[PDB]
Amino acid sequence: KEQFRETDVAKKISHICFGMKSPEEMRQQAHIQVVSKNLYSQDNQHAP
Amino acid sequence: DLMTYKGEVLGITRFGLAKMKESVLMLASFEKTADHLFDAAYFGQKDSVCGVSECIIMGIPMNIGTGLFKLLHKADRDPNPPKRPLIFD
Amino acid sequence: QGRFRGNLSGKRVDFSGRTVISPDPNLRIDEVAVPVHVAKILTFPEKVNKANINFLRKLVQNGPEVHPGANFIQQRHTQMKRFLKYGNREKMAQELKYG
Amino acid sequence: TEGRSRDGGLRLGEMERDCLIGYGASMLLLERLMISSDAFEVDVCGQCGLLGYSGWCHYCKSSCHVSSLRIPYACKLLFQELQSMNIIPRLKLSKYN
Amino acid sequence: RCPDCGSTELVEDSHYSQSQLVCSDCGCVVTEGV
Amino acid sequence: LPDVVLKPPPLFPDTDYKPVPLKTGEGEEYMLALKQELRETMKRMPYFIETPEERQDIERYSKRYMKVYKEEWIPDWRRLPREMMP
Amino acid sequence: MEVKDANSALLSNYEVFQLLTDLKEQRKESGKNKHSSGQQNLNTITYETLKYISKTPCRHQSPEIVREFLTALKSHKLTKAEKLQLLNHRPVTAVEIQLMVEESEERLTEEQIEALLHTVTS
Amino acid sequence: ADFDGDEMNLHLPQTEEAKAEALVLMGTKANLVTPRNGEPLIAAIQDFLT
Amino acid sequence: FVLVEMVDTVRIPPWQFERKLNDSIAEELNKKLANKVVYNVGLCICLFDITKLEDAYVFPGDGASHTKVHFRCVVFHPFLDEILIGKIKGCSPEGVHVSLGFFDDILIPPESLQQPAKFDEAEQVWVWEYGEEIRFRVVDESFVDTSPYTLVGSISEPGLGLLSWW
Amino acid sequence: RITTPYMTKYERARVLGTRALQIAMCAPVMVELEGETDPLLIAMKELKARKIPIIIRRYLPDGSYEDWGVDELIIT
RNA sequence: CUCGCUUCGG
Ligand SMILES: Nc1ncnc2c1ncn2[C@@H]1O[C@H](COP(=O)(O)OP(=O)(O)OP(=O)(O)O)C[C@H]1O
Ligand SMILES: [Mg+2]
Ligand SMILES: [Zn+2]
Repeated sequence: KEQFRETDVAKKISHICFGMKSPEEMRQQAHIQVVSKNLYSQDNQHAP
Repeated sequence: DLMTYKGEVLGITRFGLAKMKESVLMLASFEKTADHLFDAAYFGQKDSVCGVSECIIMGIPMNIGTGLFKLLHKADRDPNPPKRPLIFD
Repeated sequence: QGRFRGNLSGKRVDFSGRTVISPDPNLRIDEVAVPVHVAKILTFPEKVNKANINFLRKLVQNGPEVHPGANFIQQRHTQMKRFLKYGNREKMAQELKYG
Repeated sequence: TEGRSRDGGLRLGEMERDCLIGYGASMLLLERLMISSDAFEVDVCGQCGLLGYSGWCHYCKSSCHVSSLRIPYACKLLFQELQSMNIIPRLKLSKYN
Repeated sequence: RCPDCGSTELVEDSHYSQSQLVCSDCGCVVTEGV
Repeated sequence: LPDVVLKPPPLFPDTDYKPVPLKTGEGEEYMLALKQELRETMKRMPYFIETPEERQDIERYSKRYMKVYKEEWIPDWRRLPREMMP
Repeated sequence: MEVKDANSALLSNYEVFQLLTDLKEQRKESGKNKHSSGQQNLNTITYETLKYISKTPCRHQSPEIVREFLTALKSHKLTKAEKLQLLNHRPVTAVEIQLMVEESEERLTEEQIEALLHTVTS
Repeated sequence: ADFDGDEMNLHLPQTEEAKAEALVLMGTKANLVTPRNGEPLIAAIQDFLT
Repeated sequence: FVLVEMVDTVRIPPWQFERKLNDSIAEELNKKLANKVVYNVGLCICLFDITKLEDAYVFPGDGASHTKVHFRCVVFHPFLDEILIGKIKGCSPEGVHVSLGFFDDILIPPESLQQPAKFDEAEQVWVWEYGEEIRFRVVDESFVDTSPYTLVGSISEPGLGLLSWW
Repeated sequence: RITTPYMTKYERARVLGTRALQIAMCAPVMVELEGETDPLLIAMKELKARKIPIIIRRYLPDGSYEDWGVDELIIT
């Protein structure tokens, strides 16, 4: 009927693992690819 | 005693502090932020949150002071309660 | 002014004030005199329990203008804040649920 | 904000934090520097160690390991800046017990 | 419109340096913070 | 000055060169058939250790009928170091 | 929220019936308005499962009866699942054991069936 | 402080735990002696000694 | 039906402190694990007992009492061969819809194994003749959350004979 | 049983804070308050009456612990 | 608003 999913757990940060990201991982993490060097549109609304 | 607990007289400057302490975040916060952070990323050094400064940064109660101990509730209870017997087994 | 020294180790806070000081010998060494104007601004969130219900009712009835009083009411069930300058304060005081 | 003209709040400088540490008042230090200034709730993926949004991790394309976590907002800004600097901070979460 | 009482008396009233769009009938704070 | 691009370049840009067709002959097809035969026969070989299935729901009289039986090779422990005897 | 073992121990419907009756009487003895209003699905599942078990012949069972039945069947070398199914279903007709109950071949012996019927009816 | 225009800051803790910690650990009655050498800091001053 | 061992961190608010700890722990755990399907486990029904209950911490945050509890709970999870007696609460052309009595309307027997007079012509016709029995075949569970049910099971109706009802 | 029998000031501060937080959140009171609308004053009264239902769990650095009742400790 | 610069206060 209804699946049991835990709402919230009192998670506490234990330690921070520093590291590096490969170029593939950067693409996986990112949402969009930025290719336009301009910022706003030509029209007077100047939407991004 | 702090200056001479590792067998060598270590100053309070950034060099002696780097040789004494181990937490990456405190070293970055004190001096040479970029160099310390990049070196930690290169080494893959996992840093715990034992120290006070990293506790403050992470927004968690620090271990020193009132946070050294843990409190228990003296609730009316019975640990290891009687278990309902299994008939089929 | 970096993140570590300006925004992580030491950062600005709300619920604080800064005023010129003047002497007052008639106060005990563990007491400090606060201006009425500052006290009307710096608020403390008191949780409604079985002990202070009759006191918080009077504080709510006074409103945000008379000094012993409150500025906001946060309901237990819904987290929608209610500004006490508007609405019937007597009804809100009569509807103070625990928590 | 900073100034009175901009309705800013007072600042707990480094020495104020040092005095609070010397007193040993851990709870008040936490309340002043986290709860009352820049408290925030982020979503951290327990598998990849990166920050997710709205209970969802885009990196792992999953939502099973995403857990909410209280944190100062300045710390989140620091983490995102470090990620932009290719210094990836991966958080290994655990239960408070 | 007010999300609580449904009125349209939404007034922009800043209270001590806090911009705030609030219902003028029941006082429900619709939006706050800028 | 270079033009501004409204959409990102296609995920798989096209190429006007295509891969050279594969070599053909009796030998190459024999290689393909032999490789497929090796795939089919070395999974049933006892060297291919399978993941041990676990968490049997119940025991049944049909177990003896469905009991998986397979001959097991015996390693020469004389050459192998002593630590790997079961 | 992790489970240590999802198959720790199989139990018959009698244990579930006894537990549900005990939970129902405890709940009716300790009815709480706020707790009940927080989650009513507990009442639904308990009541409906208890009704379903009551529709089954699971009534008139006792721990002594279950122990005697298990001891009687322990000489028939049947599997735990078979005796569990026999206890839950309470077969009065032979055909339930003959066909519906699995592992029928070579196990019925055409003579042990009568003894099994006598034991389940006892 | 010297009451020559000096400005002082005043924070209001927003938690019962923080309030209790402030009252117990940082009460004025609880910090009459400096930790440097134990000498009393809160004592009589000019126009009180005289 | 099978017992399942679970370990949970139960948070009891301070306004229930006068209650005995075990009773309120059981109440909260039942409220959390009622009418819910645990993945790869099955539909949990209720708490059987609380075996191990260790110390009650109170955290510097919420201020309530957090206790780690080891408990055994009853769940409904057949063993891929169990025999059930359900009632027909519906029927589709591709398969009948039998519901365990007020238990769970999730049993959907496919009509691909009976004697060769099988079809459902949308008029709720069960079977052309030559308390409804069931043989569970396979368990299956699925997740729910995938963006910013879960137990159905297949049912066998072999040539059981069914002298009482065809 | 090896640590100090005296209840440290940090222990007092944290016990009072937790007790006041519980009382403010509608926990039962054990000392029959007399017109005290402040939770912290009620907590201090409970501590003076030695009726606080809290057990301190003093942790040794290696990992070992020991439990002290608030009534078991010595207050000043 | 951001940033810098000055002048203050202490
Ligand atoms: N740059 C500063 N850093 C820290 N505190 C300061 C600073 N400038 C002023 N103050 C505050 O003002 C006080 C300085 O006063 P002090 O130097 O003792 O008397 P004064 O200004 O010499 O007065 P007289 O000239 O003796 O009449 C102490 C300190 O809290
Ligand atoms: Mg001065
Ligand atoms: Zn992830």
